[PDB]
Amino acid sequence: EQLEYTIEEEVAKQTIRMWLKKCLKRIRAKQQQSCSIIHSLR
Amino acid sequence: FEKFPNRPQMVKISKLPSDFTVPKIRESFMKQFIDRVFSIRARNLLEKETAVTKILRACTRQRMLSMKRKVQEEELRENHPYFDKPLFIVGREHRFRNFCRVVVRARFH
Amino acid sequence: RTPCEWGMDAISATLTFLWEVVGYVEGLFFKDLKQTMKKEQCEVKLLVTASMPGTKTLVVHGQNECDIPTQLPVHEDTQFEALLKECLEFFNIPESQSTHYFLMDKRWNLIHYNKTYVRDIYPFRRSVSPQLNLVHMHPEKGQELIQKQVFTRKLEEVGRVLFLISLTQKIPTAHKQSHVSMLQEDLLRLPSFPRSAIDAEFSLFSDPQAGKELFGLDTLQKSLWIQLLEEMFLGMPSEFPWGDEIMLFLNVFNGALILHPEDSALLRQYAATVINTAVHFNHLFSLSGYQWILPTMLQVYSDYESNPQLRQAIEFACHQFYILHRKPFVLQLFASVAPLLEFKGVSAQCLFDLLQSLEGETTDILDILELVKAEKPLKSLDFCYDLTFSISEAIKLCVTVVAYAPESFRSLQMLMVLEALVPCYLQKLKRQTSQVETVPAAREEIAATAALATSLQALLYSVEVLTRPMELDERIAREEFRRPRESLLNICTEFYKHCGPRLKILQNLAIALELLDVKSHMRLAEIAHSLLKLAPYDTQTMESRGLRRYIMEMLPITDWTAEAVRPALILILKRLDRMFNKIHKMPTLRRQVEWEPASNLIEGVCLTLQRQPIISFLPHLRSLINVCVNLVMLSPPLPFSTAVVRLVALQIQA
Repeated sequence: EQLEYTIEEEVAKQTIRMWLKKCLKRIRAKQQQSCSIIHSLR
Repeated sequence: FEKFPNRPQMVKISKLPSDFTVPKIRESFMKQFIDRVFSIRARNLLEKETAVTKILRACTRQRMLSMKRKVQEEELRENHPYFDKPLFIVGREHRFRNFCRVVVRARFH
Repeated sequence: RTPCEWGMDAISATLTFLWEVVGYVEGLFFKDLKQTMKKEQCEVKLLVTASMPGTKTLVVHGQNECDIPTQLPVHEDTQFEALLKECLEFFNIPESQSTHYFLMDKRWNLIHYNKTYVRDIYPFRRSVSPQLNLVHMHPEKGQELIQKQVFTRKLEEVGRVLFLISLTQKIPTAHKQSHVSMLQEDLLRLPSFPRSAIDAEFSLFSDPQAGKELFGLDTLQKSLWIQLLEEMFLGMPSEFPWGDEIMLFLNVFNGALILHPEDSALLRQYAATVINTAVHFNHLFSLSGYQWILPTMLQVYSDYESNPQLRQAIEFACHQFYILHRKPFVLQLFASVAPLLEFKGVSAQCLFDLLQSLEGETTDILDILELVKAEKPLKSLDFCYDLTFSISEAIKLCVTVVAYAPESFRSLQMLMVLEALVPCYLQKLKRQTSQVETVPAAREEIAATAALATSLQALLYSVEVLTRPMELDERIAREEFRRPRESLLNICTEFYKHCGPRLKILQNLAIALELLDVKSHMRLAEIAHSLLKLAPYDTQTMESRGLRRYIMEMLPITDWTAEAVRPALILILKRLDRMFNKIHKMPTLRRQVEWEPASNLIEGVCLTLQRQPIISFLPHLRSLINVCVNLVMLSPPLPFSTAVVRLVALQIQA
């Protein structure tokens, strides 16, 4: 039962991780372009 | 064995005068023992720090280097003179006993 | 989790009080607490027995914004000092402006102390490394902030210790043992238990502004740690199988004593807890358990002679230790003190004073026994043994240990102890006779002298083994071979030289008994012979203080009138003859031979020849003279020639 519980929560957050990856991609792109802007400000 | 009185073995040395008392001390303890004005200085923080560092180094070295029935068994072995010695004459630490033990216990998809 | 300006302050405040609440929770068990905290990933802030692999690496930002940071590594034994040094090196900051920069965490508003381990502040090993900043500010403000934060964190740790103590105390007795057992295991699994319990911010105590408060917190924390360890020990079964790891716990006590020896309260607690542990682990401390505590106690005792309170406390503790474990305790004390004997170490006088204190009764100034959880009468732990001992008993014990295993390191240590102890005993006897001149004092002096003489005779009888004769390995071997012999010669020469003359003067008041029997003179002479046999090959044996003292300071004092004793002299004379014959035979040895000591040997020989002329008739000496004059002539320096000619003159006179 503890194994099945672990499996269930693990797979739930394994689904969440895909949304996490996509949003991380978007925000990393935005922030990296902002860091390029700041580099230009150098 | 518990019925009989306790009488642990004691240290005895033969090559000594007769006027030497040879104080009373257990044999096991001796066996394991052999086998193994101004105070300004110490108040300084530097000396305390050095001592603490020495203690810590010793602790690190030690870390790197690293039931009731059995306790009763050794207690009985220590207290009584003839325990584990078969037939009272064989000798618990005799070479021939080692030979017998090795030959008897010899064993071998 | 959530960043906040007053987060750690709030945590400290909460911890200062949590341990009062914990005493009223009914079904709070260690296992459940551990599992819950681990699942919440905040066990470190609550349980001192928490192990968390710290961050492998750290990222630090510089003065400017979006400038190239640095990604430095973090090991298990790296402090913020090395990290800051690397930051300064990378950022090209002049050494003149090197005391204004500090590493701080802007997110958590933490200013990092130089000597605090990095892995402790960032135990979480996540995907994200902590972000630090190299911020410049006035050194005074940085030091003030560091002091404040370390004070708060010390309070946090004190609260944690209190929490654990309270939790341990308030649990059902039936479940106590297993709980405390687990409390041991976790502590052993910690990579940083002893350091966390012992290490102190020494560099901050020097600060006049805020050092006093830090030092007070330190002593409180140390006391609490000692209490916690005592509680853990007393919860265990009395026959727990201990290895060397016991030290990891016992050493913690020492860490306190070194830091706060002068604090009455802490000293009292330390003494009481050590007594409790000794009583609880009767079997362990009766066998090999005082080798961990005693050396530090002796060091403090010797280093604080001017503190009568501390001295009295230590004496009382040792008296209780004796009343408990009797002779094994004395033997372990001698073993523990042997490495530190000087003759930055424990002097023979400090040891003598400690034994003197043990010879009598000491009052409980501090009321240590109040804290002792045992029977107040405090009878002997072993039923085998109500008596008080003297230095004579200790001498007997040393002699017995030597006799049991003469060829052993422990025998060497016991010999050293005897060499350090005997002269003090003699001086004590002399003083006792001096202050009080009454007849019974004299009688006791004779009796003590006789007892000591018998003891040393037994020693010399039982040390027959050493009579046998015979690059770093060679050095070690020679050292081991010669040290016991030197120590025996020193002991017996000093004994004879002191007492012998004293016997006549003492007997003047109100039948002189031979201090050393003929057999013992022969034994000592053949010891000296065995030592001389190697003496030309090794310079250090030639320079041996004990050999020289024997040859030139005891041979003149022994009365060679007795034909029974004479062979002991004949052996030495024959060995000197053969030795010098060899020295003359091959110049190869003569090239590197040192003659300043040999002059002292000849000086001893002619000192004997002067003190008693009866020696001179025996033939074996004539040859020694002849070769000697031959050896003179390729020219020995003056100090040898003078001795030779003086010997010749004495012979002519005789």
